[PDB]
Amino acid sequence: LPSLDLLTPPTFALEQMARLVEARLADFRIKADVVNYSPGPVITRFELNLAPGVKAARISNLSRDLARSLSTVAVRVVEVIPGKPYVGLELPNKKRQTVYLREVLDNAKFRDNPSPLTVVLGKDIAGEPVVADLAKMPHLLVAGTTGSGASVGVNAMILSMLYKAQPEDVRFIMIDPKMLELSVYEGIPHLLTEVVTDMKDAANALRWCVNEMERRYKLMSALGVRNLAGYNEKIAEADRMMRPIPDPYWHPVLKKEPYIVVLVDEFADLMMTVGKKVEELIARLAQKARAAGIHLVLATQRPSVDVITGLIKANIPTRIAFTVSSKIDSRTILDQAGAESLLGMGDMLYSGPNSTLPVRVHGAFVRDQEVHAVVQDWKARGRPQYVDGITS
Repeated sequence: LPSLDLLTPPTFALEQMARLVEARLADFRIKADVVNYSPGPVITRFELNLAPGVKAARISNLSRDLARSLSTVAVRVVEVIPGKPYVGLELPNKKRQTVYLREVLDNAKFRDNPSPLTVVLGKDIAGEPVVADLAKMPHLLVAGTTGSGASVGVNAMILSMLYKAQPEDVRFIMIDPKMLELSVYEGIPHLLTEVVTDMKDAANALRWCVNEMERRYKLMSALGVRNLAGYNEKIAEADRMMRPIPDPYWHPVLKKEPYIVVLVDEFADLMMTVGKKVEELIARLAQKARAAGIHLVLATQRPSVDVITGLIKANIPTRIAFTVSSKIDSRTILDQAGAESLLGMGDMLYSGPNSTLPVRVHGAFVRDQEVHAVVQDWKARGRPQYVDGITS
């Protein structure tokens, strides 16, 4: 419902660089040809043809030096270019382009998608808009260093939803233990409860979810339904026929249930003080919340084996890595290097559950002010109908 006008509107140098890359590469016992290259908004991917035997892991363990052999902040070595037998070398463009939220929001890919948890990621290395469905993730983990784009990235996601879902479609439980990052959304009618600030309430909020999931699963059985979607259609049906479905377990009639998106900003604070208990709850939720319409988003900027633990990783299939400071950090996030080779400012590596190959995406950009604009627009439509007990 809010308007898009609340958001701002959107070969020689190459071959020379291709020739220097081939020169710096041959500068070692690495013979390779730059058979091709494709330029995008932020980087340019050079396709190298390694000589017989030359492992693609040989360049990867030399990205730092190589990036230094030329004048670029960093260089990313993609071991496998989908569809081609060549190795990829991503270099930053001299003139970078901003990827505007609005440009992706105004695309068919976002417009056509029926899911209310559709989110804009950004654009792929070739300039194509990338959208994703939180419902299909079905839970996500966002991580990076401080100003690499995680926060802006999360805002892009929520705004995505605020540009397609009515509260009846999606409700949020926002956990911001420390500071006020998510506090900017206070008042949004979508909020199920006030932004959670006490670390103990957080645990309670999660426990609520766990029960809300069993409740929804009970109902789904009574109607012989598999998804939350199938349940709502049964309910829509009952509505069209003015044949209200009375609660089979109990005046009182069943109603449409919204998707609940649980957002935890810097769940590191949640771990470094209530870790064990939280992990316990996250794991249970992440295992069966999908069909029940409950989805987790865990954001952090302190990617450590203490935060992104084994269990956490084992329960959150989809992960997003914004620029990190080291390979270790990246591996903790993606169980694979690469994110320490991004160019900051929204540059990211998406890693879904249905593939081992990560995908580079330049995150959409949203002004802190546009967030306020969008939030003000939503609060004018009315205040949130809080649900009691979530925090108690």
